[PDB]
Amino acid sequence: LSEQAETLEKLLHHDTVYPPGAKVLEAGCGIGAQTVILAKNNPDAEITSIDISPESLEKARENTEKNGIKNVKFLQANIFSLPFEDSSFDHIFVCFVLEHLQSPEEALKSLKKVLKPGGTITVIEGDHGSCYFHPEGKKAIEAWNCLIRVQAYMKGNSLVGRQIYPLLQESGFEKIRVEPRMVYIDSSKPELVDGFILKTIIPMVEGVKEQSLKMQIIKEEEWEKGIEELHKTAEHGGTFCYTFFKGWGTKEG
Amino acid sequence: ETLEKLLHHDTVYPPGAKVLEAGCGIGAQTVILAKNNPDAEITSIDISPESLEKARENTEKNGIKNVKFLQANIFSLPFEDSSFDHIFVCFVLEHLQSPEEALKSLKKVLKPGGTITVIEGDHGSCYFHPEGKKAIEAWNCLIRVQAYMKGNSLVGRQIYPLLQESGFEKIRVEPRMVYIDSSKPELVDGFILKTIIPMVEGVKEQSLKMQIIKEEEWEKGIEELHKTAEHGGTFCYTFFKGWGTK
Repeated sequence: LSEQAETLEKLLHHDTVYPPGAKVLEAGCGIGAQTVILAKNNPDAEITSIDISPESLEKARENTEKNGIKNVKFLQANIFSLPFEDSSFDHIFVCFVLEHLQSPEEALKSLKKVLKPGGTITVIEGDHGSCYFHPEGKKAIEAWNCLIRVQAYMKGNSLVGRQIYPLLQESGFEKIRVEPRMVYIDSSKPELVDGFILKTIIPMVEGVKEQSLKMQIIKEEEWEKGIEELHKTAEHGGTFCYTFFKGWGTKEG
Repeated sequence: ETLEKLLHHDTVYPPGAKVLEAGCGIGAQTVILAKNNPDAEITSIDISPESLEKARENTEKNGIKNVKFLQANIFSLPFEDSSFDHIFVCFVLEHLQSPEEALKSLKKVLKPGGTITVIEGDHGSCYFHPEGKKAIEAWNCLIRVQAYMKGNSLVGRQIYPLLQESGFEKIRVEPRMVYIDSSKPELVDGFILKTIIPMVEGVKEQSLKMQIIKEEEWEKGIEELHKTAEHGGTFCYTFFKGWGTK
């Protein structure tokens, strides 16, 4: 999972560099894939990483420890009711968090509380609705859509990326800017073909096979055909596209 | 504007370059190409004399002096082989059932070491917020109708393999995305309101005749498309730009 994070490093996180001595809050560190990258790009920042899962935090700590990181503090917490004092952070970093929520706006308003006036929030989310490829295998398309359907069933929204601007806008932030960060692949980019299609996309779809089979939204046969068709996009003649959205907002004072 | 700059800002050839614009149509891109390259010798072709007449009026209206409009067929060009320094293709492959062969044909009149530039949209890259089910259905009618007419509105994503199969070298393809939110009123109006919606409405008659959608559904879909251009709405469409060298 961490290797997949580095595959998109230059594209998504390279420009996320805060000034020296900045107190930053990572809204959802999970297993620490983003924690390691954020910390390495910001050795002079004081990072506080939170997650609702105790298990995950333990793994995140293991990850930062193995990577020699010394500027990160871990804490279990509910994003909707932070234990932190108001206006106690210089910046907030949100990456792949809103996709798992039902009330994203509320989470952003909650985070805004612990951010100081003049501080910024950075949001990075994917948008599964931006995924298209060639050849356009219909089974491959059906398999992919299972990921969207399962996430929705689990009360999340894999299509959140496209609405980060209005989410930030309704959250009360100012000087908002959102821009897409696209992953475009063809056979002349073997590193992305293997790193993104074969080691990120396909494994991610496979991750919901049994759940999809149980929800009975697809058959074991077409599912297998769908995986085979996805593989074709990583071969001669194939192309693949996926877009992420990155937004910035500033707390008004 | 931003679309003009997004797609054409980097297409600037050396002074005096002999450039062939494959299918100029009504001259919409001809004007941009000519203004960006005042010293180029532009030859703009199209299969239709009527389109060429409208293109001429367009360039004259803009005081352009370096464009010659010629009636020609991509599959049987009149030009000597290896006579152009560069070839420019924009929104042409989407209407061809055999784009690969069209590129091979064009390669013939291109000089060794010359380049071809291709720009095509990809209707399959289009998504928006709110995600109206009817808006999506109406948008898919555009894709379905063009496919029935033996074109391919999803050709953009294929520029790389098309250029590769046609024998070009030093190939490069990059996306040129149109991302819109309420903080970009110029794109909301110019792209969503004046480009997207009119294009969809352009296939209403054929869609109803093909019975792929009902009048009721259609009217509601147009209404939902308008929601993407209102407060809280966002819109995304991607174009693909490729370059190849003979």
